[PDB]
Amino acid sequence: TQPALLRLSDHLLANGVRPVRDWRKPTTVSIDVIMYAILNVDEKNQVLTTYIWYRQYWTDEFLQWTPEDFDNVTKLSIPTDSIWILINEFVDVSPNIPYVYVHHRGEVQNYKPLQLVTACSLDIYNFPFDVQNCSLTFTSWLHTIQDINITLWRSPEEVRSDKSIFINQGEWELLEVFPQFKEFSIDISNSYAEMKFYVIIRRRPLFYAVSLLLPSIFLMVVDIVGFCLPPDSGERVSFKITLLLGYSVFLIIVSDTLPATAIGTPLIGVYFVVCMALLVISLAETIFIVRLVHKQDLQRPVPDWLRHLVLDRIAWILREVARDWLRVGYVLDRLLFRIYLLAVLAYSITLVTLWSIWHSS
Amino acid sequence: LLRLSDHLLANYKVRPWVSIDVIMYAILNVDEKNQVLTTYIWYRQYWTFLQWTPEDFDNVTKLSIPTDSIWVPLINEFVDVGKSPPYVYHHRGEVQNYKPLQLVTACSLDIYNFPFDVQNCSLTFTSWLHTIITLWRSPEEVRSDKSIFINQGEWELLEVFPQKENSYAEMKFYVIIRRRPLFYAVSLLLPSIFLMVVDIVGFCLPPDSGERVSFKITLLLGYSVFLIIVSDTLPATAIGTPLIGVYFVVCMALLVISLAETIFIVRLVHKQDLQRPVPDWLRHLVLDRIAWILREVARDWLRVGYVLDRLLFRIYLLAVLAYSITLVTLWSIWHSS
Amino acid sequence: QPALLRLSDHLLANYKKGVRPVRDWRKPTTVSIDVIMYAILNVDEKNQVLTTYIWYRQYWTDEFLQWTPEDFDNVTKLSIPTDSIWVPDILINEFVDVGKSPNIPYVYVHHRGEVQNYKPLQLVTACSLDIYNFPFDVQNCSLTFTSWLHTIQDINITLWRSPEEVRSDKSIFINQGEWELLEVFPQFKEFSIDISNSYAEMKFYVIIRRRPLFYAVSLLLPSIFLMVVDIVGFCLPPDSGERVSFKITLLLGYSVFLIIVSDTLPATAIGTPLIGVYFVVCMALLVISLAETIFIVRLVHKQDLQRPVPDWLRHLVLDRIAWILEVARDWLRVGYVLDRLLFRIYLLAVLAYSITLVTLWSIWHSS
Amino acid sequence: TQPALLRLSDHLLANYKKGVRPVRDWRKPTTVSIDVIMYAILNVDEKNQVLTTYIWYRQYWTDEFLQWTPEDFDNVTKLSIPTDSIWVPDILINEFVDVGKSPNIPYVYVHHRGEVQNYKPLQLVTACSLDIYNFPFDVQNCSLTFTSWLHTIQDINITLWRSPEEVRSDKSIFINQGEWELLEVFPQFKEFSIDISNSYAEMKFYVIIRRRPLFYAVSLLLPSIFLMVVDIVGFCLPPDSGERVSFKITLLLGYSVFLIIVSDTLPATAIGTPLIGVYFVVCMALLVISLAETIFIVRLVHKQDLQRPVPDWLRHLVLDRIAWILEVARDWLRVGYVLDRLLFRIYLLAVLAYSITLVTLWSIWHSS
Repeated sequence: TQPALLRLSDHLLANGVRPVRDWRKPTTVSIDVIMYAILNVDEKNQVLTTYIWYRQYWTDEFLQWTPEDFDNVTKLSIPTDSIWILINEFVDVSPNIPYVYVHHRGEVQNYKPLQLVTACSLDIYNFPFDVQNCSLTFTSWLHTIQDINITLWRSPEEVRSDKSIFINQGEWELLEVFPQFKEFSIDISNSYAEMKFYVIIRRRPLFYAVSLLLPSIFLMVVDIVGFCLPPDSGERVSFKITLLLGYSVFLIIVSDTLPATAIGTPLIGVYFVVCMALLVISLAETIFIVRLVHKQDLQRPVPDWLRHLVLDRIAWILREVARDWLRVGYVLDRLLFRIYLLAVLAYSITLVTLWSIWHSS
Repeated sequence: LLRLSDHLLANYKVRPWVSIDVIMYAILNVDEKNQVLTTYIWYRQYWTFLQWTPEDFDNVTKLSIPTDSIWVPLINEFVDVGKSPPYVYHHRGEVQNYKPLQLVTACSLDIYNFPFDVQNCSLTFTSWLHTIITLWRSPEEVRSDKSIFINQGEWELLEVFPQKENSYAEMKFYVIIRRRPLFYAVSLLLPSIFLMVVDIVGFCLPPDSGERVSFKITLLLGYSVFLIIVSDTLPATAIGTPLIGVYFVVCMALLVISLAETIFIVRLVHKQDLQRPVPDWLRHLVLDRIAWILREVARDWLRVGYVLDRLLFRIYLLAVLAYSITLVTLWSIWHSS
Repeated sequence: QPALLRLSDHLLANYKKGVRPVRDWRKPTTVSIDVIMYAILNVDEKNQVLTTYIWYRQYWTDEFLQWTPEDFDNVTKLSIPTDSIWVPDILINEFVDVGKSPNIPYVYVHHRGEVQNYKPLQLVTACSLDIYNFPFDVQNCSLTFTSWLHTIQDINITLWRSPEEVRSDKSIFINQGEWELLEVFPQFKEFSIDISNSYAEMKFYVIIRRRPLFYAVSLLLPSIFLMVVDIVGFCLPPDSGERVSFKITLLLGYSVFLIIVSDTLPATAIGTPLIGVYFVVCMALLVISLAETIFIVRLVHKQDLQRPVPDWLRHLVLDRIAWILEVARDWLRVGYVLDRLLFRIYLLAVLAYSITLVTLWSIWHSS
Repeated sequence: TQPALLRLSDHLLANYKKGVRPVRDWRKPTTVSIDVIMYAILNVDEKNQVLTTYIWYRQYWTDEFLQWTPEDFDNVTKLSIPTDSIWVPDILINEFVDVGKSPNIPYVYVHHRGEVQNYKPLQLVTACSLDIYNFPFDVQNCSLTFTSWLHTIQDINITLWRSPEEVRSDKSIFINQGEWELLEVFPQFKEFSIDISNSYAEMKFYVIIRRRPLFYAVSLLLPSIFLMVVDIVGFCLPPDSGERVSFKITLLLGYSVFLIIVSDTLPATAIGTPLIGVYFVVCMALLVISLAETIFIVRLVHKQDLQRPVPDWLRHLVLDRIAWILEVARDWLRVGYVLDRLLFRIYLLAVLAYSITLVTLWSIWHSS
């Protein structure tokens, strides 16, 4: 019921407040963090939900004992009976541990694990080849440096490569938990201490590559291969109609899929719009030709406005309608094909650039 | 230190016969069905009997005490706290209390001109038990901005104006927040724009043909999937607000009317035989409407179909113009607030 | 000291919880309940849970608290923390989650003994949700308040109001959701677990409807219009030609539409909604009809591949066409026969869909 | 004083001590009978490996400290006592994550002869071993275990309040119409010993539950069959080198929309499930290969005027494929047709394998 260790605990507990003989000396706190999993990242809310193994320890004075005191006991499990660090970016919160382990020499240590929902400045410009940088911090306000001096438990090298127990499952890959030490000072109690934890994470783009990038790349290739092969007037109109109708719904779904923030929508989100702006236009133009070749009405609006434009266009690029209007349609078709090639080339360059940025870091 | 603690515990006891500062860290999701605004708050309380001899303790000039030791100065318009996260913190007392408060505060919402909604909420702080609070910093500093804020969610913190009086004195904060339209510039506005551009393009197709009937029905299906998709994203499923419900009505109903007209004309062209004569009142109506817009009977039926199609096209162009003007005006109002 | 504090100090100093507040333990402690529905927050058919909001209201007569008001400044109402007063153990059987907890730990007591407890509950009530009629559902959930430990002889539950009054009470309910409250019909029962032990149970059946307008314009209008345009695809487009592309476009649009609706239609273990049977029967026809028209093409302009065209097949098609009413010409004729058969099947399917919709709406409206 | 039950409660609680076992003589075990009735199975999180349930836990035992003759106290026999004032077994659930959002009933029932009952709803969130391999035709043998926190067998002995067959066939209150069907609750009494003199008796129930594939008949089965059937329709006329490119690309976008839609709906894991991992990779892969083949064949046919002729090895492959599957531009057309037929045969094999896998899984899931 009450063995020797229980008697020792009673002795040490019967008799808050800093556990320091002298207030002049500071109460250094050793801190450490282990990243278990990145549960979720909400770009809409700009928050990050993750699992943190929170390692903490510091030395006291009123809890020191010796093994000879009671049955050679050096380790004790003391409940946190109102005994004597916070996160600035905490927004909402875990198998809480009620009993903390203490050593005979006065050291208190714990490894409380907890879910943590922090506030991050998520930049979604790159997508799905995304790479974030979250900076959950540790610091106290009234417990300034003179009172609490926050220091690392372990040297930065071994904590910045703390992949020992990372689950490495889900959507995100941790890369680095780089710690940093800096002092924040306002015009009151100028000696606050801050410990920064820049948890660098990264996205896994395989799912989005085969559901966002592949369909759009293949749609662009199909659009391009739909130019040279079908005649300027004929079954091309139905080809473009089917492509446009399919891409409209695909784009509705993608819009519902792409994450969006205040900074701006992803960079690929500009090539989804362009790749549609060149469908509609394309469709429109071919329809006009189909309705202005087999069906005739009026004539070309003066050379100054139509013939001159097409003449200059071909110059710097390289039965009154037959061979008189089909030429205009052909030149317009070639121009739109050139625009399509430029658009797909730019899309591929941005894809490779985003992938390189994601892979390098 | 312990001697100081015992000295103060013996000295101190019950009232010993206040300045408030509030900072909004981040505005969380705003619930329309609950009429409640959820936010993260940092709260600072200041108030000048707790005395100790300085020389004996080397003039500490500062101290940390358990929370349940000194008398402390609650929220009124709230339904929950949110499990928010105390070593109460001078040389002659004047203890102060810092704490991350958070808030789930009842508020009034308009949401009439979504996504350009701009909302205001009132946060009234007042004493609970003691009858008849002041600023800690100048009003301009509080209203200007918060040194800490995410400022990247769909809700932007625009203004916090501070300000009234069993009698109590109350501190009122008018917090004006402003929704960010750019959040919906790819999930709500781009689909609406291009689903109308596609329909405009489809109007160019010849009437009374399989091409256009299939085009229109597939566009109706696309509108339906778009509505299903944005029902959940919106705070209210098809809010019915102007620019959201009115757009869907004026566009889907017009597409349905056009599809019905196309189906009717297709049937009347298919039956190439004796057919019900074109009504005389319809004849005059089309004869004057064509001006207002500017086998033997098969051509007449095709002509009436074409003129009705052009009337529908003009109506839909008018609807697109109205939508564009509404969007421009609402964006200007939002940018002028 | 204020009179309230003086009264409460002595009224609760010797007050013991646990003990039923009755002088004669033989008599029961009638606990009258009342539930006012406030908002049907959600109805999840996947987990079979109705997330609702109610204003629970308990009244019982405590024999230990009655006091003379004359000696306490004519005070008749006293507020006491709930934890500091015996409360009945009445619990909801269907309860599987408490959700939000607008805790208010205080209860008013009259000088005669009667207690005035009430609190708001955001319940997650386990319920049997039948979605057969989606979107015209009519759910009939139940909330049974019963005493887990105390028997009927110990606690008897009744209504604070008349059953008719509770049934028609809809003032507090907010009609700003997807479900429209019809009634909260109360009933009483004596649950017999054995020969001797019996419990008092009060079942409030909450009957609610759907608002099918959103699904009547998002799920039932596109499908009906697709049925109608697919039918009219038989009119101007003949058995060959521009019908192939018409059907291809219809099919490719309907495939995505069906992916989305299947993702949208609620699904329960017992069975999918009846409407969801005329979507398959629609798609199952398109694939057939398309597969039909294509065939005719490859047997008119590509007639080199001579099919067996058995004599019994010709007799069968002749009999079928009779009942209804170069081999290129013969292939065209048999294609016309098959097209007429498919048109009749399409008409029957659309008639059945329309009759199903109108009878579902009639059932929903009459309820 | 006058209230009989008040006097009885005061008498019983005057001497009662909550810190000691209610045994008149030390050195004798106390039998803590247990009963578990299973209510709805709220959730099964496979990516967290947790099972969230709702149980009507019941404890029974004998407290020989609460002995009192009914005659001496006005023929009273039933009483209720606050839980905090009485000793209650510290039965704990291992493989247990968290608990809450349940109605805390604070009363414990007591009879004249001393027996005590304690009823307790519990929304247990317990760690399990969820395999989710053959989703949606899936069975989970989750487990609950009740142990004595700090009491050996010599003090507390765990036992069932009813016959094991009665507990196994207990589905009187289960909310059946949900996704999960509770096959059985099989109890088992085991002994976990850290020492000969330090042994704890444990009672573990095996909750064997199985998914309902009809739940995903519309979400997964119907789309996954309609898309396959539409693709097989496409493999016919439209013929290769024609309007098949638009058909195939729109079908690929439909597949991608399906994948996006079911990514969130499906309670699956990045580890994956063969029925969903495969037969969604073998469908999109075949669609992409057929789309590329159609693009290449149609481009070559339309452009023509290719300086490079049909390679000899290509002719050999055509010869070595044609016998079993069944002008330069015409030769390219023939090669395209042969490749199209090969892809069609592979797609027919893929759909046949999909059907066989579904039937096999439904058989292993045992018929209704």
